[PDB]
Amino acid sequence: ASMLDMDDLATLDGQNWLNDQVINMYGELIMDAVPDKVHFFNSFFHRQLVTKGYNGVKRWTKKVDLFKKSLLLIPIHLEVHWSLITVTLSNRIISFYDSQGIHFKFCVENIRKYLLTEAREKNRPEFLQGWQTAVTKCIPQQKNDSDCGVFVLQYCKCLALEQPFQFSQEDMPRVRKRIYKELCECRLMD
Amino acid sequence: DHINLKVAGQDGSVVQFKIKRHTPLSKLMKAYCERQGLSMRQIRFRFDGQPINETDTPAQLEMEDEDTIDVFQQQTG
Repeated sequence: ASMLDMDDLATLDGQNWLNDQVINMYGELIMDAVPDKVHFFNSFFHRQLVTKGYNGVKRWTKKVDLFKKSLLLIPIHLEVHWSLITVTLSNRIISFYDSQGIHFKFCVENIRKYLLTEAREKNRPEFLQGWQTAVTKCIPQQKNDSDCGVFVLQYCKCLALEQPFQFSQEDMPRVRKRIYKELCECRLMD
Repeated sequence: DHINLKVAGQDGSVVQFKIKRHTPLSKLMKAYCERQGLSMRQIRFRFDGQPINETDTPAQLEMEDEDTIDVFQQQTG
């Protein structure tokens, strides 16, 4: 983990839209803090897997045994929007979280194909079957049109540290400020 | 001790470079920007999905001959 330019940090400011440097850097912080349990794919992983297939992301897990982890977090970027896919390995459930009710199950199948492929190459027979889609659950939704990135990062923190979603729209200003300081310190300030 | 490196963009473009495995990659990143008209605060250089720092070398990133560097764009949402 490392430090961001001041203008990337500024995307947390006010009601500005989070960009990829904030998303990816906080992901780094999150798995810096629980590295045996969580693997965080960066926000470019999905586009690359979609426009260039398993051969375009093959080498990104060169140093990771995905299947020893408990939780994979995969931030999804949709034009103007941040969303989140999670893979819980213990029970082979792929989930899709979004703070504006958007349903994109069309892309969790790309993920499923990805996981079955990776399992084949990493000689992991216990993961060549069994993947489920998650039964959708009530998670905190946003009431403005700018906090999707902030919601996605807070879902990641909560899932990573195994906390409940104990937050709502009115906490977002404080969370933007917490994420900002955590980023300046390169550590999660629980 | 030169090495060949490809720099692949979101537009499908590909550009080749010779660089010594122990020079820092900042000269390739700045070369690639000037040549393509790109603003370097709007693009991101990544090798095997990992970010590349200005000071990083092909050697300490463990690159080999003809390896590929991907360039991505700012995302907001």
